[PDB]
Amino acid sequence: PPDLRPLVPLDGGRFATSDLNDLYRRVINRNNRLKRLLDLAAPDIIVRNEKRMLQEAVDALLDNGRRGRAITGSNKRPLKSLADMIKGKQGRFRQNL
Amino acid sequence: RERMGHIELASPTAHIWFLKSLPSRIGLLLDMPLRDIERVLYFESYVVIEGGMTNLERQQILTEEQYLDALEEFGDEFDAKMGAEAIQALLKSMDLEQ
Amino acid sequence: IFGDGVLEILQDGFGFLRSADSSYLAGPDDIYVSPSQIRRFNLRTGDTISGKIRPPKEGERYFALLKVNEVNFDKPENARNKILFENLTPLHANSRLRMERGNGSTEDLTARVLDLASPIGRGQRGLIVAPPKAGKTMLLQNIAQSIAYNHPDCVLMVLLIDERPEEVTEMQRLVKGEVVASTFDEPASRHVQVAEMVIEKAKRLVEHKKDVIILLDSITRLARAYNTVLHRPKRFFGAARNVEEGGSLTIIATALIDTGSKMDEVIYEEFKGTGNMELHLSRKIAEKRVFPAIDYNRSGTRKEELLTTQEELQKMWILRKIIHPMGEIDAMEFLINKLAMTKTNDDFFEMMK
Amino acid sequence: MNLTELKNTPVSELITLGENMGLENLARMRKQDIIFAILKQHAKDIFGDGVLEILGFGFLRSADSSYLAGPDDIYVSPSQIRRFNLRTGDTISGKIRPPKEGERYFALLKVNEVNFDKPENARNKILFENLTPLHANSRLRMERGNGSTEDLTARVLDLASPIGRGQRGLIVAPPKAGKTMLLQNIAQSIAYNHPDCVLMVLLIDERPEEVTEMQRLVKGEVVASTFDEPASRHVQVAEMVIEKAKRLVEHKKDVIILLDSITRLARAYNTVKVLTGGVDANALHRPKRFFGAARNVEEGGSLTIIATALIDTGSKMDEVIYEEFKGTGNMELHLSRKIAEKRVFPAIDYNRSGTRKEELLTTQEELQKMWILRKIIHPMGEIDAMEFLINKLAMTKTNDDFFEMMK
Amino acid sequence: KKRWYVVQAFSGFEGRVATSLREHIKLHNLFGEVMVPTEEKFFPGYVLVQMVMNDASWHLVRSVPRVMGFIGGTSDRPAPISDKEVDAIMNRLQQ
RNA sequence: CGGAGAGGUA
DNA sequence: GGGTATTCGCCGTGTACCTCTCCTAGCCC
DNA sequence: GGGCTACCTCTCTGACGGCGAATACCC
Repeated sequence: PPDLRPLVPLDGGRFATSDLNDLYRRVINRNNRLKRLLDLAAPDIIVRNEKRMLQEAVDALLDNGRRGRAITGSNKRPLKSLADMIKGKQGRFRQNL
Repeated sequence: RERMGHIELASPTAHIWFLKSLPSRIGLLLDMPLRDIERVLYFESYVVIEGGMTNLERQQILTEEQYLDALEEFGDEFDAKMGAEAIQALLKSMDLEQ
Repeated sequence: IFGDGVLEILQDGFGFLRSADSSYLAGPDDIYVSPSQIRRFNLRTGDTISGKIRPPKEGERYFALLKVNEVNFDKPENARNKILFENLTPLHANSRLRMERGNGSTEDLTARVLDLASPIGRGQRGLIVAPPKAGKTMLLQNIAQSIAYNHPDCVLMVLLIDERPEEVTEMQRLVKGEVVASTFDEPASRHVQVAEMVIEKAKRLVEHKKDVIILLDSITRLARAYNTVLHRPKRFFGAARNVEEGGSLTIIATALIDTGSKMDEVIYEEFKGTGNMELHLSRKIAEKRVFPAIDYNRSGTRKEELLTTQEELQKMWILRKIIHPMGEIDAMEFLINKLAMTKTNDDFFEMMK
Repeated sequence: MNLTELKNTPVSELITLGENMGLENLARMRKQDIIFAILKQHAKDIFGDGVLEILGFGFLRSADSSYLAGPDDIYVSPSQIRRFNLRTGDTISGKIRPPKEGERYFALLKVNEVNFDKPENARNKILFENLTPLHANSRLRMERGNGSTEDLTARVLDLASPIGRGQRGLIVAPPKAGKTMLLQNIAQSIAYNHPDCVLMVLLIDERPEEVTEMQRLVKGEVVASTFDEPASRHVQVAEMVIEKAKRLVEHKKDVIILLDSITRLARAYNTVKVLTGGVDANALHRPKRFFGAARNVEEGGSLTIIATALIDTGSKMDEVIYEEFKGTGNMELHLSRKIAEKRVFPAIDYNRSGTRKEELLTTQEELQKMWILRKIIHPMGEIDAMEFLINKLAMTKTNDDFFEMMK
Repeated sequence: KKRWYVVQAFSGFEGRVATSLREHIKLHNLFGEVMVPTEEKFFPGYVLVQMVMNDASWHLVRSVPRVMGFIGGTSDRPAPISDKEVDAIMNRLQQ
């Protein structure tokens, strides 16, 4: 739900968007690309990899950094997936429960 | 705050948790080692699905060349796929009681 | 399931097929047009699309177009190789569109005076200047009836924007043609949309070698619509042109003057220098119940030698040299008494010499 | 492989040529997309040309499209502009290449010809702002001499206001007077008498039927803009014309500009503190420089701009524009509406017509004969003088025989 | 005879990767043509290249900056596209 | 109504 | 047939409090 | 400078406590 992942209404036009909203944005980007790529009947060599790009996009959405190179933010900082908000010392259990 | 939404994916995908659970739930369920499961899901190899009357194995793993080579002598009942749909179809073809 | 309608491409990329009986109004049962089919056939706004449709599925609210069967009353193979309206070379009025009935009826007197004062041809761009309560309704019906009688092949479209509903039903049940209108019961947003659907449909027919004649009695009303929501109405007026490759577009509009508002005067003064035909009507002759109350001295047509012969132009010149010294009322009484002696204008020309 | 060559080819040959190359079916395609597709397949060298329009970058506009922004414009990098000191109006002709992946316009690799001349002659040149202006010295006679019936308009124009190189005149005429036929007779006489001069006809905010009529009637370049286009394009077209004209004069060329929308052009700048009539204080500054740009160069070349002013149009704005530009030029050719209503062509006001410093274009005996002719025409009325002039010029073919019989 | 392959970086860099690729070809003096599909956009970063698969060319296609390389079954050998699919994308490239 | 890093206190 | 011997990353990081900083601009247009 | 939408470079932050475990080494 959007209230559980809001933005940062700071003073200005820029927004330090949440890592989850950025991840959901990338998945929709990589999905609408694949949805259009199939109606055009593109070659398999493109559909095959683009599904892998979609595959590696959902994995970061669920649990980023576990498979391999963690999808970073701007330059260095990694992004918090859905697992990071429940796993660890900063999860809901050991920080809010 | 208390209602969600869904997203219709253009292609099925696997869950990273069950894929790398240590031990992998997907791995030991199909007797398939995790070493090649990563290549199948990430579109890097092939797996047999309902081979039929041929010299193949139920869950044998074969590369691109072996895919093309086997297609030359067997291209009627031969059926190999790659990605999450291949394993998803393999999951539905599996049986519990047997 | 078969359907039909005029295409209206939205800004987002897709479009719908409006209905003709609803005066091109957005309906709940409009046929959705996918952008893929628009790119396939290079469809634009105004293209008459008729083909197989299907009911909407779960999550849809419009009929999807599966396959188009006929485009602009023609095969798609003939509409794919066409010339755009923006590339057509305009020309002056060449073909003569005679308004005279020829039956010798008293209703033909309006058309006879119109031919002697302002001959109308294909591609003409004129204005019917007339104050309120001058006889614009009777003059318009005489023109529409004369066109359907003399030139039945021409496509007559009477677009009435911001008019009375009872007058719309009267005109639709009197003239022989298509009648699209948009009463004042709805805001100017629909007035602009209906006006665009007509000019787009007219341009497509001209591209298909058709002679479209539009009698728009709302150029003053349409100008107020754009001013509420002169660049747009001027392009709509200037769209009328005679195409050398084939077809023509004639737009006869009626301007309103002396309406008590100075805004209409500026609109009339600006559009005066655009067209090449002005048919002024006198209020004094109209209040005296003398129809048609046409100001012969104020009327005229530029480049009239391209629509009339040498002997016909000379007779009109001699007629004007005699009418001009006489007064407005005296000229009409002289003209009516001379045209009443015979039935056709040929006998009138023979007696003047 | 030239861009202008493929633009002149018909659509039928372009579709046939494209099908032989193995491409998309060119039936449902635009002509510009057809040429763009052929250039790509043929490049897998290409040459182009056009007038430069510097924005730091720029493009090469085409003359057949009235300098309109098209997809086939050649991109000009600012590095090449800074290297060769290129400005707006310089004709650039060199090798071009199709746009690569991620690009949308043709790029310029090497320039071959600058302003229809070698680049070594364009790198060293005197600017137009430094040329010394002068009066009209060379005589640009408008008389045909073939004894045609249409030559009477040119004969009266020569006796009323002789036109020379670098002349900046004004054609004052109310609407519905015969400005169209008068402009055609002038343009046809210039192309017939002086075919070496560069004739440019500018028609801003005019009817499309009139645009295609002038384009297929005069023997020269026709750059026009219909009323369907906003005032922004009217400003851009006017600037591209005056910039190209200045660059040609800098190369010692005789440029002739027949303007017919000086009033419409002023409305364009006024659209893009309000005085009497609705004219802005800084709106007439741009048409003022565009008009006064015409001048005679002593080093070589000239610039002639003949504009037609509109009066009695019912708008007070046009009257202020006309009254301000009246004291700007040095030649006024007034036309009378009363004579035009009598179907007496041409309807020229010979009384108010005239040219300052006319002795620099006519001989001593010719100036005296014109002076005596005016002293006989002045007492007579406007309509009576035209009927007298037409009946006397119709008896002979040349104006010399007319002056010989008056004495 | 030259075959077709896909030069693939992180999706999006189709534009500049080819301008440098063509220029890198003329410096090394095995490469036929690189095509750009687009509409009035599919393959958001996947470029088809007409070339032959050689050990020297394997490093050359990886030596161009701002690119990942070929994608296939393993990093050992790249995977071709198809024989009929090349004609399929060629048709849609024109039409 | 944030995320990392640095320093300090018990 | 399996019972140990490498190996390469894999999850185990005391509590609370205070101060301060850093935060994306890339490409042809 | 930027508008929809591209554009960086790095995998096998490195230790230890060890732990079941994929691979591998004999018993």
